[PDB]
Amino acid sequence: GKSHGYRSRTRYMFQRDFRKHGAVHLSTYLKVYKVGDIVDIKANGSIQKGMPHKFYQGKTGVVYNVTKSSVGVIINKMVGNRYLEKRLNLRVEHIKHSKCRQEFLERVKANAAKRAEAKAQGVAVQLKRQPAQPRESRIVSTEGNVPQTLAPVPYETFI
Amino acid sequence: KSSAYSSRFQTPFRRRREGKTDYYQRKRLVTQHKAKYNTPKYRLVVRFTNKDIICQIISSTITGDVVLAAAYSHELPRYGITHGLTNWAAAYATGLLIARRTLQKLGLDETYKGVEEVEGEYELTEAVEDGPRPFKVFLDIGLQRTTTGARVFGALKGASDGGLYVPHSENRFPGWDFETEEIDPELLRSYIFGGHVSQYMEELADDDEERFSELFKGYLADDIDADSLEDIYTSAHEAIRADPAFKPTEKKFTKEQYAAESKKYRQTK
Amino acid sequence: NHTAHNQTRKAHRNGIKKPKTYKYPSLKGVDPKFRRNHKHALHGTAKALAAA
Amino acid sequence: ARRPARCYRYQKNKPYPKSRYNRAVPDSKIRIYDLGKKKATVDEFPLCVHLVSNELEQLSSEALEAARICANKYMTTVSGRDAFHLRVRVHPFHVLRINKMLSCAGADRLQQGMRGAWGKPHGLAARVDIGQIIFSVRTKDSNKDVVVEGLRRARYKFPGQQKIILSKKWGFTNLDRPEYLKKREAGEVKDDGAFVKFLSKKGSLENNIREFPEYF
Amino acid sequence: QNPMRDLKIEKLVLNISVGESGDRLTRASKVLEQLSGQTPVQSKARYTVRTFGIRRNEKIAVHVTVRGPKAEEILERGLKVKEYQLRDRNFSATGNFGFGIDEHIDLGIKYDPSIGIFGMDFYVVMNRPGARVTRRKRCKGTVGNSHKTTKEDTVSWFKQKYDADVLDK
RNA sequence: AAGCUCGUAUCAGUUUUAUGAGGUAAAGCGAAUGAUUAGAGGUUCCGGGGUCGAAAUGACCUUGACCUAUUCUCAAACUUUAAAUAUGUAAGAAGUCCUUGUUACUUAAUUGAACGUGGACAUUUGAAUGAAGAGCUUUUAGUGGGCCAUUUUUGGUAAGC
RNA sequence: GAGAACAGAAAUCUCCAGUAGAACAAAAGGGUAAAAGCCCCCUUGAUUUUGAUUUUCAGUGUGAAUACAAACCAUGAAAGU
RNA sequence: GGUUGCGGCCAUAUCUACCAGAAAGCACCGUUUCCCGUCCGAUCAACUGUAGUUAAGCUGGUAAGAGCCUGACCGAGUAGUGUAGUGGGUGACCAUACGCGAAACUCAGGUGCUGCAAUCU
Repeated sequence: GKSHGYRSRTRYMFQRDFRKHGAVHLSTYLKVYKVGDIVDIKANGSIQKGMPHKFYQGKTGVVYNVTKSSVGVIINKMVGNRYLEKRLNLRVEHIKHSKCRQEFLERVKANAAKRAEAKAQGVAVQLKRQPAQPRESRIVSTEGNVPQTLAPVPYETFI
Repeated sequence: KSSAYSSRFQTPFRRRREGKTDYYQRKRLVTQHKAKYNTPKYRLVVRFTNKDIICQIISSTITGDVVLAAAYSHELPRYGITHGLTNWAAAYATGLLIARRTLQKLGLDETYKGVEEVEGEYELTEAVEDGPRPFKVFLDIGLQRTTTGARVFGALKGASDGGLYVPHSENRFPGWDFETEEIDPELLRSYIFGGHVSQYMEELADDDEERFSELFKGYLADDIDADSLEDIYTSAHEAIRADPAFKPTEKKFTKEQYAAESKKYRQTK
Repeated sequence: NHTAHNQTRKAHRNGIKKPKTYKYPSLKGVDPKFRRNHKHALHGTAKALAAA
Repeated sequence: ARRPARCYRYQKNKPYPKSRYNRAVPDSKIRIYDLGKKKATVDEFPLCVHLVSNELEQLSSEALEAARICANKYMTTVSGRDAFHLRVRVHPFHVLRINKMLSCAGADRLQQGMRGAWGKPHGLAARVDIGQIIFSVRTKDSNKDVVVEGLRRARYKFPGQQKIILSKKWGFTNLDRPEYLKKREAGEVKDDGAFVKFLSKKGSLENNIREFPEYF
Repeated sequence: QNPMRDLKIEKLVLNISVGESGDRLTRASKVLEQLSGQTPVQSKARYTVRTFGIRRNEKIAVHVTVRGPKAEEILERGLKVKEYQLRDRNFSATGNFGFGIDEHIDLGIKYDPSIGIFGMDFYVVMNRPGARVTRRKRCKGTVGNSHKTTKEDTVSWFKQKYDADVLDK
């Protein structure tokens, strides 16, 4: 008989990191959570009260409700030919803020600054990113790094 | 030990190795209802060394706890007490001191006055009417075993009586009868003062007079007899109501001559 | 007996549609203790703007 | 009721060793993996010959035995028992299964078709790779002529292309001959009954000086 | 030398292992109520057997721990029963020892006529001042090898105190 | 199929930058659990034997055990470690910052939460490429026996199974 | 592992090591050490009202669970649960 | 800098063996009248800080130490792997092309960092 449980296929998913068993450090219980915050999901088996389903392990959602010991996140789930809003309730132990946004916000802070700086400076500025452009010309000095001839090695003396 | 033991050993946290904190307790004292987002949660740390008392008011950050106010028993001599610094009465006094200190640090010394006349009664701080609420702290007794009649619920009482809303019940005060499940305010008023020690003193003073000296050698300094204690500790109380502020010591050295000596004992690599 | 061959194609023909978020979403699952106070707050703001 | 070996040659089904899930399994026909002068020092037999595979297949417990004996009777009978040390390097841990279309056992004509065609175990195999030792022989430099032919007589008793290598290494060490002498004239070597114990330059100096006192 | 390093005795245990409950054990308990002043505690059993006939949660043995100078007194009046003589096997590696006895009136007790005869084990442990740090709740800490009791410390203390005769056989 | 509201939105079977999750391939077992070949060094008052023996908490052979330091080989239902491929999210106007309004929730509090007013930034409005328009609704058909190929893969000796 | 009369490989008693190799009703996997385990104290949140949500899923049921609200209770010094 | 209370990151902090530690501090220590808990004031409670010490604990040093951490012209661009071919081969398997890219080994170096309050020659 086939089993389809709330925790099937979780031998290795919810078991703690090596040598990180035990209580949870308090810096999970002090990170404050507001709505709109973008949080990544990662369960620990030590806290069974508030757990997510194995689907939402790995995912990333946006908070919409904040209660005692717990929060609520909206995750969009592909099923069939569309996505569905899933309003699930978790405890704060199965959660961490996403650093993607903490890296985007500082960039906003920075480009706003140099935008307001260029208005004082009397210059125009680029603040769109651009990808890894090709490499430009150069001149390679040959003074100490004079080329060492190479050649393929054989199989004999190697085996 | 073998190698595969110490390769796999999970070290507990540092303060659990040191035996100095219970994180099971710390979790439940520190956490707040997340809907109270960044409001802190103030603790009344109270600790009992061998010949000193610490009382501290502690909020919590991610980069370690923060002290709002602090009160050690080694500053009661400023208010008149010179002996028995690890005493139920001293604990009451110290709790009262930290209470009154904080309550004026904030601007609530006048509004919540506590109980300026003690009787040993179970009286929790009430809220003022159409006005600011009382300061709500909690209590962590470290690792101490809660037992009725301990020094630490003395400081619980002292803070409760100074004003800053420490919620508690009576059945770990002294004088509380396990049988009828009620309290004996007279005995508690005694214990607030030297009620459990003055009796021993004035008992030995006509039972065994030399051992009285062996112990209370310092009470024979200024000729402190076993009826002076009400008027000692109550003057201490009034003094603490009066000027609870923390006036620190004078530093004989500016913290660099202090390091200059110990650096030539520290035994570097 | 459960071939999944040709389901992704059928999905992607009429497409996989994102849910089309809105502004001012629903408040059916939030703390009612916050819901009530919000309801009382917004009327007050309405009134305060009714004059100014 | 032995199936041939050409049915169980290729590494097709992922391994099914003896365990609590597969308790009832026959023992192998190879038990002795060490032959010759076992208790002989690494100094006596410097020369090491190997037998390598060049394909990826499965070796039977009985073939390993039959090649073992075919290499033993030759060397023992031309050179002697205390001339060589042979190590069968591979162990058969994979288990071979067999349907055994049993026509009976419980009632009238029963157990037909392949309803529930899982296998009853009937053999053990050794999974082998592209470049992997099987026979590792250790002798002097005066007996390679025998060792080669002993291995060449064995490669007939199991399938595939199995090529013979004359190792640069001393004995069953990982070190080459002259490096071993650099260590032996130095005090970097200590003897065990069947092997060696090298010296380190990390560790407790007292425990490292008690041993290798010829060093320092 | 130093104070707070001499092997001050800490306790002594008086075990009696009957094997079966009844009035036998109450007579085994009325023997210590006067030799100690401390009401003993009856040891429940732990496992089962057919030979002794024991089962779990049966009180088949008693013991009591005594400290202070009363332990010294008992041991003083219990070693003169052994003619002050003890052997080397009796001393453990951990620095504490023990020995058994049969005639519980050798100590010199008022023999109540109904208790009869039955033996008794003594085990005596001693340590240096400062082994609280294994017991206290806050800031436990093992003790160090420069302060730790040993068999050789024990026999030396036992040659000095109790005046001589450890049969170091 | 009928269309409806709009007109290049903010969408995409795609890449990049940033940030997360995984426990497969490989690898390892002188690292855990299990499996396994070998000898060597020890230990016993203590598993068996043998000589010396009145005996031994006696001695020596010896094989078993365990203990130590190595050594050979393995794991779909073992693992410290840990890829490739595939995968979640973000890349702004529904934004950022300033100011200060409401509330019966919250705070020790004139604290915080949530939603706001009024301001400034509106040009490269904050990566690449593309866009044959984007979004939305009603209704109904036929189908609901599937087969083949590369690669991964389970049974089976194997099969055009 | 070291030790204590009868007492022995094993009753009881004492110390040291001991990251879990124990236990947690029951399969297997996970999880757990001032505990989630062992002992004790008080107890009935195994309660009332009806809703939102997750899993299986048509995003119907049923079953089981998660997080809040309003009332009443227990426990505890208290947080808290 | 030393120490204490509360702590954050939880082994660079652990483990083992030895040595040292002025100051205060911490501690060990001293007594059971009382609340209190024990068979045992050992634990726990309360009392004096008064009697006595640095032996312990604690902190710091040491070690071609175990362990852990970090990083590499170590291994290895190896193993594995995505895509491709009317490529090789009886086949198993393999090579090549465009790309991603490990682990174990080996070597070197490292051995707690720090926040609030108080306090000490």
